[PDB]
Amino acid sequence: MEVNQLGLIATALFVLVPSVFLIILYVQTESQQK
Amino acid sequence: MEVNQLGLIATALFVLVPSVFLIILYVQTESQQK
Amino acid sequence: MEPNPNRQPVELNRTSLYLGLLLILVLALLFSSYFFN
Amino acid sequence: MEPNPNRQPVELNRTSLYLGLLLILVLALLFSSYFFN
Amino acid sequence: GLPWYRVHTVLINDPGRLIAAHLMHTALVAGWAGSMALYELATFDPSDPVLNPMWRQGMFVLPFMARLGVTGSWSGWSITGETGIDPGFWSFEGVALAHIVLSGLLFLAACWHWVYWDLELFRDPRTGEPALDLPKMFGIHLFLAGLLCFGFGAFHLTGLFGPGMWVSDPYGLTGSVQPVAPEWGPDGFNPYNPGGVVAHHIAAGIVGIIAGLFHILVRPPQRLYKALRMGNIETVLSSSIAAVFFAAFVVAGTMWYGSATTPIELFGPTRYQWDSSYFQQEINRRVQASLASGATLEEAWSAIPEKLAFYDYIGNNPAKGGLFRTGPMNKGDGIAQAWKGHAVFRNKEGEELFVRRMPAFFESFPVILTDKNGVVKADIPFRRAESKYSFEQQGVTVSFYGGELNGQTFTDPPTVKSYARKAIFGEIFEFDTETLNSDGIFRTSPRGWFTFAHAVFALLFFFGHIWHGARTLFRDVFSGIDPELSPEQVEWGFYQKVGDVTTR
Amino acid sequence: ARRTWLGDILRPLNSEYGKVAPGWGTTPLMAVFMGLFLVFLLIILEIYNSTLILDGVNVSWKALG
Amino acid sequence: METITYVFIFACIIALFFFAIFFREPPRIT
Amino acid sequence: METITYVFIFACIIALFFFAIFFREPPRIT
Amino acid sequence: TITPSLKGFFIGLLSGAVVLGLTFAVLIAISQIDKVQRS
Amino acid sequence: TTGERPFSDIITSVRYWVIHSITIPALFIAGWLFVSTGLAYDVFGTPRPDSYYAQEQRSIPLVTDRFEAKQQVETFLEQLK
Amino acid sequence: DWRVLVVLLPVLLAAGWAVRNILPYAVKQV
Amino acid sequence: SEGGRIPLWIVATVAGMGVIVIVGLFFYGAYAGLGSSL
Amino acid sequence: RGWFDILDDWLKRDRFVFVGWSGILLFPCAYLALGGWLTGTTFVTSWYTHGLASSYLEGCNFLTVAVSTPANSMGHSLLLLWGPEAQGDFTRWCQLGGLWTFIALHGAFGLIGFMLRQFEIARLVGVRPYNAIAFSAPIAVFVSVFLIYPLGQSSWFFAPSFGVAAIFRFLLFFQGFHNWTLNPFHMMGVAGVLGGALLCAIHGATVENTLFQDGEGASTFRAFNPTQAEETYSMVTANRFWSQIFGIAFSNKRWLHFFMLFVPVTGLWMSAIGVVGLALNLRSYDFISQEIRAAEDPEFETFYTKNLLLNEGIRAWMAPQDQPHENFVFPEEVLPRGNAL
Amino acid sequence: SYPIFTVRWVAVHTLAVPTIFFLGAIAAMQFIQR
Ligand code: CLA
Ligand code: CLA
Ligand code: CLA
Ligand code: CLA
Ligand SMILES: CCCCCCCCCCCCCCCC(=O)OC[C@H](COP(=O)(O)OC[C@@H](O)CO)OC(=O)CCCCCCCCCCCCCCC
Ligand SMILES: CC1=C(/C=C/C(C)=C/C=C/C(C)=C/C=C/C=C(C)/C=C/C=C(C)/C=C/C2=C(C)CCCC2(C)C)C(C)(C)CCC1
Ligand SMILES: CC1=C(/C=C/C(C)=C/C=C/C(C)=C/C=C/C=C(C)/C=C/C=C(C)/C=C/C2=C(C)CCCC2(C)C)C(C)(C)CCC1
Ligand SMILES: CCCCCCCCCCCCO[C@@H]1O[C@H](CO)[C@@H](O[C@H]2O[C@H](CO)[C@@H](O)[C@H](O)[C@H]2O)[C@H](O)[C@H]1O
Ligand SMILES: CCCCCCCS[C@@H]1O[C@H](CO)[C@@H](O)[C@H](O)[C@H]1O
Ligand SMILES: [Ca+2]
Ligand SMILES: [Ca+2]
Ligand SMILES: [Mg+2]
Repeated sequence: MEVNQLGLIATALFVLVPSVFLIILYVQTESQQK
Repeated sequence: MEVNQLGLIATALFVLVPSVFLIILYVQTESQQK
Repeated sequence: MEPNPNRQPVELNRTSLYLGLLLILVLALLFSSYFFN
Repeated sequence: MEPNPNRQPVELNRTSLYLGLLLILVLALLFSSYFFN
Repeated sequence: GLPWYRVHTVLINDPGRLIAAHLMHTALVAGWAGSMALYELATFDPSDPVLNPMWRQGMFVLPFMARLGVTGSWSGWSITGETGIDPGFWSFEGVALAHIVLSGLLFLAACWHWVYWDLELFRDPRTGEPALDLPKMFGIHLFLAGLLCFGFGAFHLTGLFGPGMWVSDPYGLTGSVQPVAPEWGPDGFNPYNPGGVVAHHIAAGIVGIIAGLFHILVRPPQRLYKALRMGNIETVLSSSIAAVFFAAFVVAGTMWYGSATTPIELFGPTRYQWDSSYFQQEINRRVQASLASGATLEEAWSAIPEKLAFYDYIGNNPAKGGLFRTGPMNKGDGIAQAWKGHAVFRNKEGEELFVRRMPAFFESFPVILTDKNGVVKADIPFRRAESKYSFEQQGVTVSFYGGELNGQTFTDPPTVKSYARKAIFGEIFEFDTETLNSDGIFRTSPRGWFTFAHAVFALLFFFGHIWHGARTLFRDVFSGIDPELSPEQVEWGFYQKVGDVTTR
Repeated sequence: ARRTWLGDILRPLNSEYGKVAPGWGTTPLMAVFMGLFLVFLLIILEIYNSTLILDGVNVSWKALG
Repeated sequence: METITYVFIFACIIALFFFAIFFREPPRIT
Repeated sequence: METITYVFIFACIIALFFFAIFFREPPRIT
Repeated sequence: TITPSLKGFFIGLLSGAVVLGLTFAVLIAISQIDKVQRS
Repeated sequence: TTGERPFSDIITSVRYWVIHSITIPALFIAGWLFVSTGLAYDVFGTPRPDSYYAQEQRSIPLVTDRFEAKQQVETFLEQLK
Repeated sequence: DWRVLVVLLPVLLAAGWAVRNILPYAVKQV
Repeated sequence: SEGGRIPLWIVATVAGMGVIVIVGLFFYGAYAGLGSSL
Repeated sequence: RGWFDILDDWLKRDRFVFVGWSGILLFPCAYLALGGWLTGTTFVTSWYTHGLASSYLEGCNFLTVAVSTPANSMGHSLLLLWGPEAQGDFTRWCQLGGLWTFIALHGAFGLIGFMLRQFEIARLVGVRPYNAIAFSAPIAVFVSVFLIYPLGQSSWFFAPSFGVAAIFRFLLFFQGFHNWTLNPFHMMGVAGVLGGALLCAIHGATVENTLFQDGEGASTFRAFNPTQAEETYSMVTANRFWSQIFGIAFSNKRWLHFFMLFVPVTGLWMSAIGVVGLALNLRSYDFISQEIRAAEDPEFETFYTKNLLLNEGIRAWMAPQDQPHENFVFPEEVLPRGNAL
Repeated sequence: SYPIFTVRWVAVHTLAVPTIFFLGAIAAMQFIQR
């Protein structure tokens, strides 16, 4: 099919950038003293 | 020019995935007590 | 340099991580068709 | 559940972060031409 | 710790670091401007301001540089299609460069203010606590804004010391940058009168200056200080957000309806010019003037500027796009090459027939031809079995006048039909659909995209205003209500005046 | 906190935190201006809207050629 | 690539269901 | 987009130079 | 020159002024009469 | 409570019904007559069943000019002879 | 227009009636 | 006069019946005169 | 304690219907919008604007009456009674559709009034203003649909008309012309409304079915006291039940109720963004890849192409009466139709 | 012991008076014939 060629990277960054934001915040929360 | 169409996402992920791995590790180190 | 007294630790608990990832992934599942067009 | 006694905290100091990012970024700067070909 | 959506609240009592964050935001915005201009320069084709102007090519910041007088490239071209011009430093490239350099300097300043946050300047000299005198700051900043507004009007726009602004004829054929004198009569409040923009910046500038001095020299009334919480920087956040979404709705509106500051040569025509057949009326007027002067049909139509005809085409209507149909208009119908000329349709009896034009509402539209009285004379049928008006039955032909098909006539039903199909979009053009692999689906212009972005952002900033206004006026309870809230305060009739314990 | 040359210069401009004028002060005047501003906006809106139509004011691209 | 993307996002979501349920932070009574 | 990629990576490297120099972990004598 | 629509604008302006003024006159008057008792 | 008399009290009081057994029917009858006398039609400019079209006309009297719309409607109404 | 009087005669007869019936309590209140 | 003289249940019953009557009339009108399709 | 403060005193008295400073804006505008709608739907035609009957007086019922938008030729005229169109004539004003702008505008200012009321009462009672904040979604919806959308289009004519069947028509128009169901912002809207409904249902039912026995009655409503300190239902049991049924469960009540605010409010906000797009015909109308494939391949069929055929039918068959100012005449032979039908 | 003419009274009647008038009108309309 003649899809938009930027669709792949658009989707990939759309998922990865904020997911990575959240993972960073979570991991550094876990590592704080209990 | 007629570049390989996956070159863009390949490069972006080549950079982002290990960079993000490192950023996670660094930030959770900083957040540890002392 | 003297330390800044306004610093605060940041937190994201596990449930917030799961909710956030759900929002992101589901938004992606929704919008991707439109990005590919 | 009993906590696992084999657990260990992990570290990456700032200098290691800078070295690692330098490595990644320079590797990408090198290999990207071949990725676009 | 702080939840993720509050990380930036650490700035609330740190004027130095707040200024650093603002410097960093400003750096990012300036950097975006620079980058965007560079990308547009790397993709813009200057070779045909007639049928391939900036608004066909998805240019978003180029028209804003042009609006205020940046029209040339160091490489020698101009957006008005001139050659051998010397723009000086302030070419598109110069502007981009300036913005990049500005971005860099702001970045550095941000670092300095972040590291050296603890300046005595930010401390209340009596209490030693961080404190900003927001009312006097408002005075100072308003004074400065007033100066700058006044100067922009009095020197830049007038051409007194500066280039002026983009102006044009009512059909956007001969636009250029000109000095504009202020208009001090009522027509100054006409949105299509540039003189009004000048007068505005002069008068509002002066007022800004006077009011600025007022706000510098006169303290707020205690009752307003208390009512609006003028000791709390979030109050300024709320009212500023309100001002900003007001401004955003306004620029969305003037972009969509058109004004002296949204010229069609820079942003494309408006949808309402298609609705009211603005250009078609002007074209017909010119052709009739030509014929009355003794010109032939071919001569009259050949005297119509391609630019004018191109405005009379629905592919340039900003209300024909799609939310996910991305990119320049050229990516849709193609890069316009030439006017084919005006199509005149006739039936076998030689009656002139007129193709019913597509309204902006319709993604698809039938092909119907009427006489000058609106009587249906031909069409392209769906069901054939009871067709009465087919082009074959009615012997429909099409003759072209002006443009590349001038003097030619077509009689074979397929060709005639193809041209009728194109006539529903207005004047007919030849397109290059190959260079960009165009897909033949209409996209909107920068007038559309700007209007969309800014109406949406405005609407969102309404919520921002609501939220921060709430946070301001309810600061005492936004961690929860008084744990010892007496049932009598919310019972009915215990107090004569709601929430007033002195009215038992 | 740290003093600087420029800081010492600007110090007075950020020294009157919390200072107010007694009571209602210039609120009535402020009100007047707000009123005027309202009417002003009402005018330009209506001019743009063709609800208010003035001689020599043609709200169209055909305003001036 | 489109199909791969759709199915990949879906798969990540199912994996997420699994962790959110079996590897949730346990509710604890105070 | 290729040119944008090359320039982007280069730019990130220069930024990294800035942080690695002016925002290094300071050496401290024991 | 005062056009019909400028005349109309003055009529709307004035009408709104009358509505707001009457409203606040009555409200202030009633508030003056029926005062909240305090101790 | 907030000082007003309970509705239960009011609507079950004799006086209330002495008042409203007059005022409610009066209003009802007033509205009734507003329709039956035909006044409603003329106040709001609503067509009676015989005033949507002239006898042989089949074209809706659609308003098409913004600033002379009033005159257009007046013309349309005259067109019903 | 006689129709406005024939129509708004009930309304004003009602208003007059209730004014008549509530007058003493209204005066006592005012 | 004094409140409670007329039983709230009678008021409710009468009011309710009145509502049923007027609504009943409106549904009658759906079948007669204007709007009846006839 | 001057006149301003005395007035403030009176405005804020604890009466049956609270007034407040906000009441001065709210009550006249809400009263005029409701009254205008009732007046119009009872007595006023749409003959001269739409070629429609729209009042009880003309024979319409509750489902079919409306206060209809002005003629397309009015553009976006404020259409004030004293304006250049009606010129002070009440009857002509009604005939030109003046009540539509009357209702939309008094309504908009009334909504501002109501939200201000929410702030004012919250401030007076000592609660956080989250109710007002939540009311921002109704505002966004009203402003995007009744003001922004028509302002983007040719005229007030294409705003929704205020009536039941009129609104239904608005829906069908948006399907046929905008393919609105395809729009991801509308879809988020739907997720927020249906999700809101789900949360309402499940939360109400859960609370009602994890109640503590706090009385002897088999009808359990009386066994609650507003002043009581104790939770009236078991959060722990609720949590275990839903954990074992659905896999996950709320454990935090505060988060639960914030979430109940968040879902429908956000949904409505997203739908608003979509309608702002539709104001410019900036639609999610097509998938370009779909169309390229289908144009080249006459055997390729999906539910997307099916629905576009439906849209094309809607447009062709509804436009001439729905858009009378366009004077559409579509001869029978050009009407799109499948076999037999 | 209770007032008669209150804010509540006004509110109530601004709704109730027109409502009864209107219902009279709609009632009358049920007997209109084309
Ligand atoms: C002048 C603009 C402006 C500024 C300076 C602020 C500042 C603030 N906001 Mg407010 N707000 C604004 C407009 C603004 N807001 C608007 C328009 C909205 C509606 C969308 C809001 C709705 C809002 C809510 C609901 C809340 C705030 C909160 C806050 C405070 C904490 C913010 C934070 O740490 O975020 C941290 C944010 C992140 C770590 C990531 C956010 C990522 C976003 C969602 C997507 C990416 C955005 C993209 C990069 C931006 C592009 C630029 C833009 C022009 C399009 C801070 C004072 C919070 C608060 O009051 O705390 C006490 C809070 O709860 N804001
Ligand atoms: C140093 C001075 C300076 C100069 C001369 C320019 C010049 C330019 N900029 Mg750059 N810019 C600058 C600094 C500057 N910029 C900074 C610091 C930033 C970061 C914020 C930017 C970010 C930026 C962006 C993102 C863009 C530009 C663009 C441009 C070009 C278009 C200008 C325009 O249309 O703005 C229009 C300006 C306004 C409409 C101002 C509105 C003012 C509001 C109404 C004031 C409201 C508050 C006020 C207090 C109200 C009271 C006033 C009182 C008198 C009553 C022009 C070449 C555009 C461009 O072409 O990029 C290549 C563009 O897209 N600039
Ligand atoms: C003011 C904003 C703005 C506007 C109006 C424009 C306008 C334009 N841009 Mg520019 N641009 C901008 C900012 C803007 N730009 C920014 C910030 C960047 C840096 C990324 C660019 C970089 C850029 C490039 C590289 C190009 C353009 C191009 C264009 C042209 C085509 C537009 C297009 O296809 O968009 C399409 C718009 C959409 C598909 C809408 C996206 C909607 C988002 C995804 C919705 C998000 C939903 C969200 C996740 C929901 C969250 C829900 C949650 C709250 C619960 C058009 C003239 C093109 C061009 O023709 O250049 C010559 C082009 O190639 N722009
Ligand atoms: C606070 C409540 C309130 C608000 C906010 C509105 C708002 C509105 N009304 Mg409504 N209305 C109201 C109560 C309200 N009304 C009441 C109580 C009535 C019964 C009388 C009406 C009856 C009514 C009708 C019949 C109409 C409106 C209309 C309108 C709209 C246009 C009004 C306008 O342009 O005024 C302009 C005037 C002002 C804004 C007054 C400002 C005065 C300034 C601040 C002070 C200076 C005055 C100055 C001294 C006067 C000098 C005059 C001199 C030159 C001759 C606007 C949405 C019109 C409409 O909706 O058309 C579609 C319309 O036709 N209203
Ligand atoms: C008796 C009439 C029943 C009508 C249909 C059922 C309505 C209630 C069902 C809702 C289920 C919610 C999920 C469980 C929610 C749940 O757990 O319920 C709990 C709630 C309280 O339970 P209790 O144990 O206290 O009382 C129920 C029995 O045990 C008897 O005491 O149940 C009731 O209130 C029953 C109400 C009967 C009367 C209800 C009539 C309401 C509808 C009236 C008709 C309206 C039609 C409008 C059309 C225009
Ligand atoms: C240091 C220095 C320097 C340099 C500098 C520089 C070089 C800079 C650059 C800069 C830059 C280069 C910047 C850029 C920026 C950008 C940005 C900031 C962007 C952003 C974006 C966004 C935000 C977007 C978003 C979106 C998307 C993505 C999608 C759609 C929607 C939207 C639009 C939302 C110099 C030498 C001068 C000197 C001094 C020193
Ligand atoms: C517009 C206007 C105005 C105003 C007026 C008004 C304000 C009016 C009001 C009116 C009204 C205020 C009316 C009312 C009416 C009512 C009605 C008509 C009702 C009916 C009812 C019914 C029918 C019921 C039903 C039901 C239900 C709902 C449920 C239950 C069951 C039943 C079925 C019973 C003015 C003058 C300012 C100016 C000009 C314009
Ligand atoms: C390409 C996309 C990538 C997106 C990247 C997003 C970047 C996000 C960066 C998050 C910054 C985290 O900020 C981090 O906060 C933690 C606490 O939360 C701080 O940690 C601090 O508090 C904790 C708890 O009191 C102490 O144990 C610790 O000793 C102290 O240093 C770190 O000093 C800081 O580095
Ligand atoms: C940081 C980049 C600085 C480069 C400065 C180059 C000056 S270039 C110079 O500029 C003048 C002003 O526009 C023109 O009059 C003149 O023709 C032009 O050559
Ligand atoms: Ca092709
Ligand atoms: Ca008859
Ligand atoms: Mg009937």
